[PDB]
Amino acid sequence: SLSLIAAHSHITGLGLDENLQPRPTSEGMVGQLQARRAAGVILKMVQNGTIAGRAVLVAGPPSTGKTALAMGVSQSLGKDVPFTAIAGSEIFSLELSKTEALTQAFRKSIGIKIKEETELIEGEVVEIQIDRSITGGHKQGKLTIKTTDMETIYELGNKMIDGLTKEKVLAGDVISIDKASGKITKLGRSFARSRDYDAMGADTRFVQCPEGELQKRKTVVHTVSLHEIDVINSRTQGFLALFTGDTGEIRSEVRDQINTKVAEWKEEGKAEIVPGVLFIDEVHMLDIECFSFINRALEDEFAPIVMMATNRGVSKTRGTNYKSPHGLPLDLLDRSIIITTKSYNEQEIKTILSIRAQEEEVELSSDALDLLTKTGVETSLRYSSNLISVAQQIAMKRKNNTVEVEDVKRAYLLFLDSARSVKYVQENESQYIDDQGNVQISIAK
Amino acid sequence: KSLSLIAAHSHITGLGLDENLQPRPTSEGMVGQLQARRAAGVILKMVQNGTIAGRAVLVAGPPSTGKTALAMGVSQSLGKDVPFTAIAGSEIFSLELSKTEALTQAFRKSIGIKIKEETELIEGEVVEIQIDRSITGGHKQGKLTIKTTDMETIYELGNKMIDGLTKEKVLAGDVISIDKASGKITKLGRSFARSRFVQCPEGELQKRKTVVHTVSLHEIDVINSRTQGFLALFTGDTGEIRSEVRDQINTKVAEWKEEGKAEIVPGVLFIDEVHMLDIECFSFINRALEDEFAPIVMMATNRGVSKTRGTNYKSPHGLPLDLLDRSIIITTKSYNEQEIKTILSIRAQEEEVELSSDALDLLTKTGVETSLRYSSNLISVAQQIAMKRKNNTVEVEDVKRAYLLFLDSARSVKYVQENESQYIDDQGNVQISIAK
Amino acid sequence: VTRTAAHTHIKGLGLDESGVAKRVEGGFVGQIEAREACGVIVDLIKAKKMSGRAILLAGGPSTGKTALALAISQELGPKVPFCPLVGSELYSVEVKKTETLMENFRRAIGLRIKETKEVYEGEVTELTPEDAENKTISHVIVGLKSAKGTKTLRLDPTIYESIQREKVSIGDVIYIEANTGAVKRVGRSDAYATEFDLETEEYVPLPKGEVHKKKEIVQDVTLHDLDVANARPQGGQDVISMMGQLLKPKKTEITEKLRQEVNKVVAKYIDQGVAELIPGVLFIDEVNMLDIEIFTYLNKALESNIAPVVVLASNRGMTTVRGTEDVISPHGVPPDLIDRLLIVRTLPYDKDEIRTIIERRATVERLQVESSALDLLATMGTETSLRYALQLLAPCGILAQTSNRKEIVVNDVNEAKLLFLDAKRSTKILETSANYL
Amino acid sequence: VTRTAAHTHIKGLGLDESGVAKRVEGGFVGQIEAREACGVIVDLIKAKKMSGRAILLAGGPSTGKTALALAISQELGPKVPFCPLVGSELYSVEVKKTETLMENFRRAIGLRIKETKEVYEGEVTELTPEDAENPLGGYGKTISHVIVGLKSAKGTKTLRLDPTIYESIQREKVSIGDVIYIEANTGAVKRVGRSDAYATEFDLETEEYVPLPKGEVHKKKEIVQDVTLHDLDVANARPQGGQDVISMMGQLLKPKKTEITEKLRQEVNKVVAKYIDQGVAELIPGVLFIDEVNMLDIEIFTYLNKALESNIAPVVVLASNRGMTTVRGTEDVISPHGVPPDLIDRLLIVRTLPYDKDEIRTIIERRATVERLQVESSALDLLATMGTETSLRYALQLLAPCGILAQTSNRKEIVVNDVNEAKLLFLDAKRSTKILETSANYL
Amino acid sequence: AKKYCDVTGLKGFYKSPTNNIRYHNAEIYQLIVKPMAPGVDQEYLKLRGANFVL
Ligand SMILES: Nc1ncnc2c1ncn2[C@@H]1O[C@H](COP(=O)(O)OP(=O)(O)O)[C@@H](O)[C@H]1O
Ligand SMILES: Nc1ncnc2c1ncn2[C@@H]1O[C@H](COP(=O)(O)OP(=O)(O)O)[C@@H](O)[C@H]1O
Ligand SMILES: Nc1ncnc2c1ncn2[C@@H]1O[C@H](COP(=O)(O)OP(=O)(O)O)[C@@H](O)[C@H]1O
Ligand SMILES: Nc1ncnc2c1ncn2[C@@H]1O[C@H](COP(=O)(O)OP(=O)(O)O)[C@@H](O)[C@H]1O
Repeated sequence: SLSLIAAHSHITGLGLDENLQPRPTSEGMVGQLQARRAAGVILKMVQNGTIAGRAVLVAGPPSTGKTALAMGVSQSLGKDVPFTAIAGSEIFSLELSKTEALTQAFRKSIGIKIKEETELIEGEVVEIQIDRSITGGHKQGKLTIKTTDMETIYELGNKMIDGLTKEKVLAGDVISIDKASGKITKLGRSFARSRDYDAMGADTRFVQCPEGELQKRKTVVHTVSLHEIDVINSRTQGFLALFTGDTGEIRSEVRDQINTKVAEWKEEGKAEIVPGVLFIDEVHMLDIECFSFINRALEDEFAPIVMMATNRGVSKTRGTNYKSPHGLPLDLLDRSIIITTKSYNEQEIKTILSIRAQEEEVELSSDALDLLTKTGVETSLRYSSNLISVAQQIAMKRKNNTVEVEDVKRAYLLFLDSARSVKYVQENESQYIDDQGNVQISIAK
Repeated sequence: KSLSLIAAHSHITGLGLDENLQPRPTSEGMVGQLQARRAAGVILKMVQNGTIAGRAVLVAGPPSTGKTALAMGVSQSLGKDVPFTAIAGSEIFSLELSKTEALTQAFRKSIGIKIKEETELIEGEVVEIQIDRSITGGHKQGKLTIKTTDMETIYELGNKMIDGLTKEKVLAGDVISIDKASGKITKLGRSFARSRFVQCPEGELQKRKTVVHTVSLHEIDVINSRTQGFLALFTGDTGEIRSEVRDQINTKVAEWKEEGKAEIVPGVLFIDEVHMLDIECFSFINRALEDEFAPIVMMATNRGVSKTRGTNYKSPHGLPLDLLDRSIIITTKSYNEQEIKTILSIRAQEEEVELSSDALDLLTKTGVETSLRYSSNLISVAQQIAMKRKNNTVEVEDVKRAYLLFLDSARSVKYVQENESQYIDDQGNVQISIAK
Repeated sequence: VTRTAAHTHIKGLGLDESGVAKRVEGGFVGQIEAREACGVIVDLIKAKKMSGRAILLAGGPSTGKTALALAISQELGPKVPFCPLVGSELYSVEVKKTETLMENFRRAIGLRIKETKEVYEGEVTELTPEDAENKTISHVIVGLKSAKGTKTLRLDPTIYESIQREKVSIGDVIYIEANTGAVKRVGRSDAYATEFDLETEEYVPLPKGEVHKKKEIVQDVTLHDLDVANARPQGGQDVISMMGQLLKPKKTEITEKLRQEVNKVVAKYIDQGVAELIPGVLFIDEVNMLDIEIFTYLNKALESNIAPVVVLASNRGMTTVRGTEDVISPHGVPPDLIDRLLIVRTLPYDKDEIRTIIERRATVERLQVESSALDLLATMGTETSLRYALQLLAPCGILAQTSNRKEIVVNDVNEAKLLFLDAKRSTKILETSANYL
Repeated sequence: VTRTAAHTHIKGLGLDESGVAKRVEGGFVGQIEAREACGVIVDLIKAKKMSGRAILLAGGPSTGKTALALAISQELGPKVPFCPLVGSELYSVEVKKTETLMENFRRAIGLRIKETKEVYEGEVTELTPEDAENPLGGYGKTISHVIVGLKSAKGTKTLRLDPTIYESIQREKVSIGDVIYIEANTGAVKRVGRSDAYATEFDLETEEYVPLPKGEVHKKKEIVQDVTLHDLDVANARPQGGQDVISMMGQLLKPKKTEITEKLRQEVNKVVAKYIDQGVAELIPGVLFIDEVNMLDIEIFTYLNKALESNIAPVVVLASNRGMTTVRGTEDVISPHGVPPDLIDRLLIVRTLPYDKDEIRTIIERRATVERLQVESSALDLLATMGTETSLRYALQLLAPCGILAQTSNRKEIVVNDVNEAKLLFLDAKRSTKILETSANYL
Repeated sequence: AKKYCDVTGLKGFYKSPTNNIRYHNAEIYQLIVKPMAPGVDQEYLKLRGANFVL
């Protein structure tokens, strides 16, 4: 509901068959048959979950669909599987080192599934009668919990009374108590007992009285990443650092102890390891120290599958003074397999543009689609994809529903691409600030 | 008054200008620089009008020509309760603040909010205090007899008055002041009882007092930031105040001006050595001058076609051309013999240095051949040499002795270049041996 | 008397109902094509459908890129969020620059929440706490009274705790918010002002209006406000603390888990109809000051599902990108980001629209300029720069006012040109002189 | 007997009443014009009138610039605040370098204050609290007042303390029979210790035993205190000394330098000017000495240009061995002594000249007499030739190995063989460099 | 009860310690309360019902 239409919202996964053969147009993915087949092979390895630490480099020219292929892999991966999509610039931080940030990105992409059984008694409290013991030990209580339908009486122990007096629950408060584990919550105050007070308190919350059965059974599946366990065991109250982010370079011995405990919890069967994918978009923006740490960190058994994206040619590696293919050193490319994405022809440009126009609910005419395809082949895919929405707004300002040739031509005239802007800058270089800072603001001499 | 020894700009009491903004040749401690002083008077009238926001001016010229003197004259002619924030260019390179955040704090320290309020005060001379204790101490009663030069009254005190008078112990004969609503008692001091000493105050006790507060926008930003107390106004650990707090402060200040409960006092942000900022600070200044709640920024620099910090190219005044497009430049010129002589005479008159006419001529010749600051520094050491010989007047020989003992820049350069083997050069080579 | 900034005279884009830019309308003159492009952009923003759209305003200095950005801001209205920013502001010494960019991204997505404000104001007449133990009070009966009458309320022990926090006794005018539960003691009434001749009590009048007052308000928050509301290393934002806490809270890298939880809570409140989502504009002036790492994170963050419309400004040409060594790119923006941008070209001006800009700035600043003085100012603007005349307009008015004239004459313009220099004359003085000017 | 350092032999500038310099007095040899200029500067500091006066000591290595700064500090006396500093010390990882420079500027300005202290001192006889009637309200404390009885010599009185003062009492662990000392200015309590009126041989906590304090309880005593402006600034920036919880928790936090604002400094200046106007405090301006001023970069020099123009800035003296050198932090700014010409224009350069053979010889003689060594005349002449040939500092620092080799062979005198053996054992920089140039495996 | 000035009938901010008359401000105190003869305070207190002389 909150999500708007983004650049990759039309992709619902890799458009493959059961034989890992890509369809020409399926699930929002058009073309790139070799790349989609290779990504389908990658997805199966993640789904097998029996091998660890493979580095996959998605390489190609820009606007060819490396990030589109990564989002297709993430959508085909399904839910409750840890997919961590980060950029290469996020590793450089201020209170975390680059290796520690890479370790946190690695351990956020592999988790454990844990099954929980809850016997929840949810209802409004009618009366709490406390049997006051003479010695004070084993304080018996009588809880009158009540739903819309029906109401029982529960016996309450001393720690139950201490938990129900630690948080302030009174008559008319909606609480649910777990029978197996004794978990305590306070959902708030019932709406039936809401008008008795003229002004509500600071922490007073109003919730509806639950209906149906008083006690309900539910099975809850929790997917907890390894980084979550690291942050929890790093501090006394570590759950705040899961959200505020000031974890602060978790020491190694916590990580080895957590790895050994995850192994023994696996061997006794109360949790199961779910591996996932860590996707580093624009991986060329990383230091050589980051690349060396990636090279050593891919060899652990608790390591996810690493998909890296690069649009660089033979470029200078960051942190050094020599050039390298993909902006990556040769020992990183040694422990990697490369998926190459190619450019699109006119039919693939037209199909992707039609899919993006259908996603944004824009009614493109045939001549407007042909003009946008010609502009996409001439300039770029992303220029025509950005031109579609402003042409839609131009046509809507003209009191028209569908777009025509004139709306696309007006959007082409109003908004420039890279080559036209380069030509306009190079024709009048005195009006812009040079690399030496020189400029001519004066219009006459 | 406050703490003030004799400084470099102590003689400047403002801009020596007429009602038609015409500079007098010698007035208010400032001589020379007629066009620069008239331009500074125009900028002062822009500040005093208060209807023009975010104007950047650049005071540029040779060293020892009076750019900082012009800024001090503008600051002295501005008056009280108008915020003048003078900072150097190196002050915004902080370890706990970003440079744009430090520039934001310097910008918003120069815009004040003027609020007038009324308070009922009871300032009087205590005749006597009686308090009758109870059997146990549950209730305390008392009578406070106070007086002024005109009036004399007795008050039946409550419990909180008794507790606030026993704490901060008031005896008979004390002139005190009481704020009734806040319950604060300030002992102004002992009265004229022979048995500190302050006279008995005038009559009409419980008087309305109008207090006019000028609070800078940075202080309200620190206050409204709920994670920042006002102790960060003194400790300095404000720590990157968020932008949304500043937007709430701007909207509240605009609605206070619309409601008439407060006024806006624009001020001057002076940046000495503005070439020491880098290019990102120049871009931030270029955008931040467009705010409605932005002061008038005076910038001083002496560099000429220098390399801009953060870049690799050279720009005029060390400033990029988009910043110089947003600014009007005031140019200061050098001084002749007569202006140097008048400045040296003013500096001697300030430091209570009595010197002869030929000593003044010798100091003027030194300040023409060498520099104005070298002669102005030589004045005080020549005076010390004069009182070493038990002489109350600085003669020619005292100036000659001070010139012999203390060197200028050119003599130090020549004496270094004649004996360059004895010093450490760029390569770290030195011959500490004196023979062979 | 209102102050005047550099962009005060501009009130909007000056377009008609058909989107065609009127030549002189809305504080603008000329620049019709970029104004129409910005009108298409604000129509796209008002559609409230797209995310991550990016437009770059490219043109020379003093051509109106920031003018068009603030014109977009007035065309959208104060309801739509607008985050103006400099590329230099992203370099923070407390948190990393990509986190600052993502925080400014979340600052441009807002929420409207309709809410009620109900206030009980007046003097406490009765304060009777009913205990009904089961030590612990059951409730408290509080009788408030103003000049229009009295009213009795039943309050829970939390509000009784807040009342006893404020040292509220019988006879004190107090303030109670029914929804929040906040209790503020205004002070003692003047009916009890003569119990003692002198006491520390602050005696305030009885409220002239009713005890109970109810009204409707709207809360305009952002997603960054809700992000920093529940991401505090040291909590306690609810308690009113004039003095600071003992440990200074520092800006931290907010994880994506808090962003997803905040998004889930916001979507749950939107699906109930309580809150309304308003996408807004993040404007970055001088985008050439961004590091290449910030450009890479901008490339990653423009593909988010909740990203706002980003408007970038630059005045450079074929320039090396900051943080690189040999990447010559247009406007200082790398070509991977440029492929995601839509470029709006900003043209220079000629003499006539420079003259109308000068006369519009003179009319807004309430200065009377004679016609030949206006022609001299326009000629100086064509010769030196437009901003030189726009900044010399006010010294001309001051020099006219000191001569007891309300009309700016040609001699005032000559005197202001003599007193204040432009960049070219100061550069000539710099080049001719030898000893550092 | 006494431990000696490089500048132990110097007692002062050694000038006459007319300011002229005797050739060998005050531990100084030579540098007559430099000593006279330093005496003029010392008289300028003793005038206590000017602000921001800055001189530069310029010369080669081992010429006596730090010697002249120490002589200035010795001639001014211990009351005048002298702040020695290195240019490298301003680079701090906790706070910016300009704040460190301003902190040293405020540290070089001193204040002498007469302070009246209200004191309740005496032996605790009874200590009974009065409990609150509702202890668990959450708004007050468990007690309301505390009655404490104190007796001094010829006097006994009782005090009713509020719970804050009793909290300060009980944090000192005060019991019955303890002589204590309550300072009413801050609420601070000093526990002097057990009274000697009882038995003092049955304790296990190595406590001290004190008599009853003389005079009455509740005295008013006058203390002369010497502080600096930086002490007031750092006390107000990090508040400790009150009994409120902010002061007490700020006692326990880790101290860290902060950027003290101009508002706090102006408020401190206002309070100090009020102290002066009541005639209770006097201002003593002092000296900030910066040796190796070449280590400062261009930002510290730029801030120094502004900071020297203040009306409270001290007298700043600088030292540098550099000649025509580039300024640190710049690329092409060649400047004399590594100091930019904007600061040089605000300076007064005091030149320092190298020494001759006989001056080096008597400097070696004075360093031998201050280290309690006996040197023969021929060995002293060989030490003088070695000092003129290699370096003065090498000849001064070879005296202690000569004394070690002399006391090894059971002699008090230093013979020529001892200084020859010390020349053979220890090398100067030139002979070491000659070994470096004629070696293969990078000696 | 609200305290009033004994002669002018306005707000009585102050009470004179000698004759126990509550007055309004300085001018009434200097022109009426201070030059008040003995035997004139009794009527002013009697109008308020505080005539202590029986
Ligand atoms: N195979 C594809 N199917 C559908 N859309 C695609 C495909 N490849 C690219 N696109 C579209 O092109 C745009 C840019 O592609 P992108 O994933 O950014 O390529 P790269 O990551 O190589 O720059 C995306 O918004 C995406 O919608
Ligand atoms: N026109 C003037 N009138 C009086 N004093 C001046 C004037 N110009 C300069 N001075 C004095 O000369 C000294 C050095 O000038 P300064 O303000 O430092 O110039 P700059 O800042 O350009 O180096 C200052 O102490 C200043 O008071
Ligand atoms: N077309 C225009 N009509 C009216 N005023 C304009 C126009 N273009 C620019 N201005 C004015 O010129 C001033 C400087 O322009 P600005 O937008 O700052 O240039 P830049 O695009 O380099 O930021 C602004 O105050 C603006 O009000
Ligand atoms: N005029 C002098 N008389 C006596 N001793 C001196 C004299 N000048 C220098 N010295 C000695 O020479 C040594 C070097 O002096 P110092 O000032 O530390 O070096 P620099 O001059 O390089 O700063 C010091 O230990 C000092 O005792």
